[PDB]
Amino acid sequence: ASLNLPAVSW
Amino acid sequence: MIQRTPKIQVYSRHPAENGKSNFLNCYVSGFHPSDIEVDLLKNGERIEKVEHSDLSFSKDWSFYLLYYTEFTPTEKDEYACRVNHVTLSQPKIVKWDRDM
Amino acid sequence: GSHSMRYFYTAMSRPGRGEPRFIAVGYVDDTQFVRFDSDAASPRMAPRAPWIEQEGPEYWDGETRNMKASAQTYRENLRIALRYYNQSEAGSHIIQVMYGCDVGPDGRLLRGHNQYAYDGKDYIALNEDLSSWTAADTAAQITQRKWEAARVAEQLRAYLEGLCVEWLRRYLENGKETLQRADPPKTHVTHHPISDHEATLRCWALGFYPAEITLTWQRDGEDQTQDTELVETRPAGDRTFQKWAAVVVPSGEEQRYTCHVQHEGLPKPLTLRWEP
Amino acid sequence: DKPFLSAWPSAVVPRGGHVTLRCHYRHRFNNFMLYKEDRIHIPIFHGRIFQESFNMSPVTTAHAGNYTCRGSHPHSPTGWSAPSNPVVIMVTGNHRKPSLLAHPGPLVKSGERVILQCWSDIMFEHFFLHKEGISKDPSRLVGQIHDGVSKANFSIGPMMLALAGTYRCYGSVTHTPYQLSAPSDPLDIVVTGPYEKPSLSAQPGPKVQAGESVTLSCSSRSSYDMYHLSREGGAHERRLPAVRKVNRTFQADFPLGPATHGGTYRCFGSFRHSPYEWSDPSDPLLVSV
Ligand SMILES: *[C@@H]1O[C@H](CO)[C@@H](O)[C@H](O)[C@H]1NC(C)=O
Ligand SMILES: *[C@@H]1O[C@H](CO)[C@@H](O)[C@H](O)[C@H]1NC(C)=O
Ligand SMILES: *[C@@H]1O[C@H](CO)[C@@H](O)[C@H](O)[C@H]1NC(C)=O
Repeated sequence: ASLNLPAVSW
Repeated sequence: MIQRTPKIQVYSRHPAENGKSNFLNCYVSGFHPSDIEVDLLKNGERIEKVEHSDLSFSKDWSFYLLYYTEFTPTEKDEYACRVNHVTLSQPKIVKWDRDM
Repeated sequence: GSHSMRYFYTAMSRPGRGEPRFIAVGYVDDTQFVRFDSDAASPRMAPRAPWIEQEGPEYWDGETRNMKASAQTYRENLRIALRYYNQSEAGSHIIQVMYGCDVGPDGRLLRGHNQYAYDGKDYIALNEDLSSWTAADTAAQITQRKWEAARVAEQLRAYLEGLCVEWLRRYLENGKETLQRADPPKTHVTHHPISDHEATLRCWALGFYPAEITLTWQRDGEDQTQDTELVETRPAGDRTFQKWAAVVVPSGEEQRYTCHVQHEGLPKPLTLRWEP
Repeated sequence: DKPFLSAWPSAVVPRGGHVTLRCHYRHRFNNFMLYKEDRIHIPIFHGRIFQESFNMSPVTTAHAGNYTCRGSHPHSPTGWSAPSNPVVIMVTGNHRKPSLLAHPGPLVKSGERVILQCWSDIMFEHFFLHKEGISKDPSRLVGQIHDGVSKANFSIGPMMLALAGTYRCYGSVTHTPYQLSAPSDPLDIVVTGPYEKPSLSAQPGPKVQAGESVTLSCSSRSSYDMYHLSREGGAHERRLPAVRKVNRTFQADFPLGPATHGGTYRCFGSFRHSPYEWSDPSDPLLVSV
């Protein structure tokens, strides 16, 4: 299952 | 940005037998950026209903795609894969070789 | 044996040619099992190997929801990249992402990975300790500052130690009879003259899984790794792989040459020779 | 098959401005015709074949409309491709501007939601909310009518950096729906969190009077490139770059000034090239004169 990174930007 | 030209390989899924169903593959790899045009050709004519795998890439970030179609080889018919890419000034034709 | 799970993201801007596009694929070892493409009519995470198709709707809806959010995030990351490098809004650019985990035969984590690229070059990478970053340039140093202040490594680490390994173990069990059963290569040697005094010997390996393989030519037992032509391992289309190795030999000296093949699916390594 | 039509640099364009329509088809940008929505197969300008991108400049209200293109396909029943995606050119500056406000306010914690309310004493049939930028599509809502004003509530969220930035709204009237008012005054919508909050402090301290000095220091172990000092009331959005000190903290000292009046202060850190993304707020501080 894929990684869930809510709200993380470069 | 630095750009990278595709490597190409044209081959069948199984050992080719005249008059037997098979799959004709054109494997493009090592290229960047990702936009690329790949055609399978039969007697110089573009084959309709060629499929390709989903875009992915290698550890060095260069992309790779497999294009493929179902085909019944005959002695008379000549297959090739045509590839065009920003790094390529003109399209590149790689012929299928049953003798390799 | 040991195994791996990987997700690869490709986000691309293409001004004037389409809307920004997000492509995600998931792999267990050499076997792709999911895809998401934002250019589809109704984007969804979709099965690409038969052994994931019997996962319930809660799985697909969770994956799709996350992929839509990631597509939105990386569309914004393409814009942020333009400002960090002072590039025009007219050009086309590409962000690439990889993350995943390697497990041992006991199913426990051996290491985690997370790396980012921009326009084909290393951008930023999570170090082996899974708690610190390595930045490739001053633009990427901006992202590193932000990710430190937001403690993004702790989030990667929590995924790499937990869900990543638990799901990989679940997937390997789901696809046990194709993921954990090495298919050995079918081999043969062919011969073609290049003149009246030399000839090509080509050693072939077909139909094997997984892709890792060693093809080597020896002449009287000495490795010819300098005079050997090796072709990149290539997919057959049915989840097996193909490869060959070729060496040029003086006519009449063919019997001095042996091709050696090593693969997980072979109980012992094979020595082959060309037979007229 | 289907070309890709696009407007550059923006489909929402002021009168007197400029926008170009490109029609990308068969790896080329030339030889195409244009079509407005109502006359679905009456090509515009008496069937003009645009041999390159079509630059509308200066934009007039007559440029406003809902467009498709067709690329030249010289071996086919009609000799032209299928219709493209539709691009709507919206021309602004044709009515008095409406007003835009945020409820509860323009600083939105990451993951939360905010309502942007557009309203006017003019009876606008629709309202458009547009985030400033390149190739940004507007949101439309019909205007409710009540108390002698028309108004619309745009819900924005879950807040991420993509939803942050400078927003404007616009009204349109019944019979010219692609003709937009002048833009509302702009609203900066800032996302806060999850970057760690800095510390606020005063030098020499939070109590002062007369022509004496009062400097506020915003400080953090995290490597913020800038700080933002914010006193309740909205009359100070003061921003200063950070300096790294020997102890490895990042700091900026804000000298208040000769007529400081005081109030409750907070500060936020932010990073280079991202002015709409702020850290969590520091604990509050009250200064007294
Ligand atoms: C523009 O016209 C297209 C048909 O070409 C239609 O699908 C779309 O809803 C129209 N958009 C607006 C804003 O009227
Ligand atoms: C819009 O939001 C405001 C403020 O949050 C609220 O008072 C109002 O009821 C909402 N709806 C309309 C139609 O104004
Ligand atoms: C670090 O040093 C600066 C310079 O005087 C000072 O203002 C700040 O309070 C110090 N912070 C810490 C945590 O020691």
